[PDB]
Amino acid sequence: RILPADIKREVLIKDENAETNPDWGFPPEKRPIEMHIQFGVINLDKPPGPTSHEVVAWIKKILNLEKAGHGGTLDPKVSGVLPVALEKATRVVQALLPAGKEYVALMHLHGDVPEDKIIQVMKEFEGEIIQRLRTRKVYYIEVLEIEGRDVLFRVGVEAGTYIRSLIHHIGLALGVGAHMSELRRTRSGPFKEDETLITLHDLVDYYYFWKEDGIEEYFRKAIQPMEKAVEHLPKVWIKDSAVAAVTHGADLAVPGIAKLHAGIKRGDLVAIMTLKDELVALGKAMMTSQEMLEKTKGIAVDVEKVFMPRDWYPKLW
Amino acid sequence: FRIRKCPKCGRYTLKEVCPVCGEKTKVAHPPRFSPEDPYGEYRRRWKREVLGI
Amino acid sequence: KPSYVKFEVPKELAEKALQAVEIARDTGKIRKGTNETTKAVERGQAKLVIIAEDVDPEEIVAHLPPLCEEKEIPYIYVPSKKELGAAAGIEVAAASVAIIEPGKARDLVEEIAMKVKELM
RNA sequence: GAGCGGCGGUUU
RNA sequence: GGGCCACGGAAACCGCGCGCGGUGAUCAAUGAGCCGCGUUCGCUCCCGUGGCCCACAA
Ligand SMILES: [Zn+2]
Repeated sequence: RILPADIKREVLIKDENAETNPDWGFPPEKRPIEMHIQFGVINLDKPPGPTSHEVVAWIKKILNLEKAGHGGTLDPKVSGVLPVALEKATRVVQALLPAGKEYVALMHLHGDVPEDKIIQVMKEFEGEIIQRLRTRKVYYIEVLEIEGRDVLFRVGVEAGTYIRSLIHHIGLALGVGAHMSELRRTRSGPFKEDETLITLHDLVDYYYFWKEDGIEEYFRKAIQPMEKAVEHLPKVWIKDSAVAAVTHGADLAVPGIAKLHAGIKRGDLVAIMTLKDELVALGKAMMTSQEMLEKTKGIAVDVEKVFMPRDWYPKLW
Repeated sequence: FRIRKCPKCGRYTLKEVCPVCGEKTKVAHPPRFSPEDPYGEYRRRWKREVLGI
Repeated sequence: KPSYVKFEVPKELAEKALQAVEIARDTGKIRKGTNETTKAVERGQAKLVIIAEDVDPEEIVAHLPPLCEEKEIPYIYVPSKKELGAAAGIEVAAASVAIIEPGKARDLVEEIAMKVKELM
């Protein structure tokens, strides 16, 4: 049940004395509802029927948004986890598109096969598979239940793996053939089936409860802080005196770091966080965790995407 | 639709009673929604009562 | 039991429900399925609305009880959507049914609107 | 303009 | 010069799918079939225009 996103990370401390000034910035739950939307992500449970693109156009018209973008496009008949990044948080999907996914799938065999052979043949698909020509990882498959020709199973895969096509190859390897009759995405990156997973009915009702009834509590729980879209990434946390500089397009130099995750290698996509855990920017490491820790000078992260507004923190340079 | 789930356990199953926990299961897929939402007004009348607003 | 199920209904009262639907079908005029049922209420044509208690997802019929009340149309719950479907003259199930024109069920229906009346 | 996680075809 | 932010890098028809309205079915009423109307998100590069900064964190 393990995806590469699940790896636990260790926090290496670089500047023990760093503290944050509670007067600057807006940590997630200090955000007024309007600001929460501007930097919000919805963990939407997509219904079977409409395309991913239509669903988002609905959300935009009904919530009066200018902009919104989903991650991994689910097919029309497929339900489940569809991250919807809103307004100024739109560009964080680029952090999810590449993340692992998980599905519960219903496979219909075209001929009779013993239960044991199904389970045994399916376990052989863990590891690499081919399709399109391209290669792609299956991290795990588990067979929940078999009912004659109906096989219900969970599968964890890398971004861009077609389950439909996986199921077809399972059908060929059994001889009798098979098609996918039902599909549901249960996870995408840090988005999972928890209490944040919200249907469209709930989404739109909470919205109205807020707009028309003055109750803010449900709509506010319906939207997640954009920081959520970044839980799976390695992070470096920076001092207050580097934050406005970073938001102004400065590269992040070693002397700006308070804390970082262990195991960062050159080239890695990193999230840059304030000590309040607000998201500042996405960048690409120019140093390993050990270098950033030992050194006192140099560029540590190449700042590529900046999300935090330039006025949350003072120009401390 | 055939895929179901335990509201207690989160087990996915084809059965009506969870095999881990024994609770009645529910259809995994979300209800269909339409941008017209003709009965929204009445669904919200019901949902407030449930929630307590 | 489901949250759209707004009150407890006796076994023989829910049996009469199927009866009125049984009769009305062939002596009178009904509508089967939540979409026709909902049309009939909005159009003010339904004399009685019957809702099944095992509807999953709840959203399928949950707008029904509050819609009736707006149109002051009586509604009752029956145990099963399979049984309610068979009564309506189809093999498949029915989340809900509207009895448009009663017939041999005139008294039965009139009776039911009275019993349920007290449960509100 | 070239890609990622295609809605498909024809006209300037 | 360099980084970062914004805008831009097509338009009208047809079709599938889906949705809504209407009709409502010899195991799809949690909606067949048919008729009419609606309907498809963004991201990454790179190039152009414009805005903000040039900040090793003090
Ligand atoms: Zn369990």
